[PDB]
Amino acid sequence: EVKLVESGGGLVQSGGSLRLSCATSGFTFTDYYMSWVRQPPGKALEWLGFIRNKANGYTTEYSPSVKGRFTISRDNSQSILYLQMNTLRAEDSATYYCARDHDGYYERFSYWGQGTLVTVSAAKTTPPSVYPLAPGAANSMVTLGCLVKGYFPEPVTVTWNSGSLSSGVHTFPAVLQSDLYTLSSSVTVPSSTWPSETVTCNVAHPASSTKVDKKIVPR
Amino acid sequence: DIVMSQSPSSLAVSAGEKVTMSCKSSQSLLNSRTRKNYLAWYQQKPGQSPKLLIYWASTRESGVPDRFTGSGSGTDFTLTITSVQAEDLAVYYCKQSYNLRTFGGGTKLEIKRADAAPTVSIFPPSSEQLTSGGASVVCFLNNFYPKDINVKWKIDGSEGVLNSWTDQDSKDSTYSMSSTLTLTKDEYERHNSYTCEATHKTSTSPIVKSFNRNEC
Ligand SMILES: C=CCO[C@]1(C(=O)O)C[C@@H](O)[C@@H](O)[C@@H]([C@H](O)CO[C@]2(C(=O)O)C=CC[C@@H]([C@H](O)CO)O2)O1
Ligand SMILES: [Mg+2]
Ligand SMILES: [Mg+2]
Ligand SMILES: [Mg+2]
Ligand SMILES: [Zn+2]
Ligand SMILES: [Zn+2]
Repeated sequence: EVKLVESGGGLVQSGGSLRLSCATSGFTFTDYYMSWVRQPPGKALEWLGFIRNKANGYTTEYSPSVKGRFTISRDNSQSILYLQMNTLRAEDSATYYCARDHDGYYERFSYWGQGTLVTVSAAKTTPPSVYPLAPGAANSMVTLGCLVKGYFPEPVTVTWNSGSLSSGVHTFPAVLQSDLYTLSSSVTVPSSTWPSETVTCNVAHPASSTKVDKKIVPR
Repeated sequence: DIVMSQSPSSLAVSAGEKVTMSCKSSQSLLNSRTRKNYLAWYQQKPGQSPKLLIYWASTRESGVPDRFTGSGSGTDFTLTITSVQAEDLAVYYCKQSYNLRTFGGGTKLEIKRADAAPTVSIFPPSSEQLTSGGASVVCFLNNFYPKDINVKWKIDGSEGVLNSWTDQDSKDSTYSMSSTLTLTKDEYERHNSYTCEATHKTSTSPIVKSFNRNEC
């Protein structure tokens, strides 16, 4: 199984630097070129650069958008890809993906990581408040939720019953309002199952290392 | 430089119908050494990473459904999806690798389906928020189509709001929306009736969900 996993994303100030990593397994790393690609929220993919394979001397190339400011390197002992980013600006705010690239034979990016989110801002890290959404006084089905309010930067992750409830879940994209994000998540279950069984939302905000379980208790 | 351009920006197709989308390059991508076009298509579903579908213009990657076909040559390329499925909702990108690499701007494919009314739920502020001095009231409008919907908040009968829509659902092709009204505790405690009213083209009657503070 091929695995690519980016790490190192988070909040940084304008003018600052950041280094991202991309750990790989499940293929002969040195055989492959590796690329970095970014995507600002709601916008198109942008190719940033690659580093070539052993056959081509591990040389690098960059889009003119980032040449001179970003550097790509690789650890061939450990199968890890790196992106050094300097003089960061608002426009660098994006999800960064590593992608397995050329092997000398195929023209394709066969595999991509899950991506790591970089936020370039002067704003402070603020952990979320997490509030249960339980029905008032108010059926075959019941809808519950969690409100994840007033955090910065993105992202947060929300699961229900540690991921065992996945069907009938909707997580509403975060909205920024006076410098903080708020998001919500709904889960719908048969009413014969709640509150008789426990329903809990699990919320993580990596920038503040926040981990929350909030059980949804009937009022 | 090599400029990649895609068309349309977006479109919506009903399940079972054919989808056609285009990708143009400013220079021919036909490599003279191998006589292949260095043009690949990627599918990016909502909240997921891009996934390889097609490369060398027409080679379908293993594990990719038969319904996806890449075609074209030189400067102009096409991705065709036959018998489109609900799960095909995604942004589709083309990418040249003739000279370094460059992605097109993408085409957003949405799924058209029958009109569906929302299921509306209202939630009072939690005690753990009220203790803090704030009061957020939340309304979920779930599983509706089409996307356009109106939400009005009424407090003691008369009309600080965050609205958010989900991406389209990959299984049933509906949208959902959350509307959050935030007040101070001092203001919340002045009034009794809290109401969110959803108006959608599926009914001339708004769907009204309400609670009263005295009944909490
Ligand atoms: C291994 C050499 C080149 O491959 C790349 C590169 O710049 O590293 C990456 C490939 O994905 C592709 O863009 C090729 C490009 O097609 C040039 O490759 C050829 C060619 O197709 O004509 C292939 C072999 C030799 C090479 C140069 O003549 C000498 O390296 O050209 O570039
Ligand atoms: Mg140089
Ligand atoms: Mg739904
Ligand atoms: Mg008033
Ligand atoms: Zn070079
Ligand atoms: Zn009043």
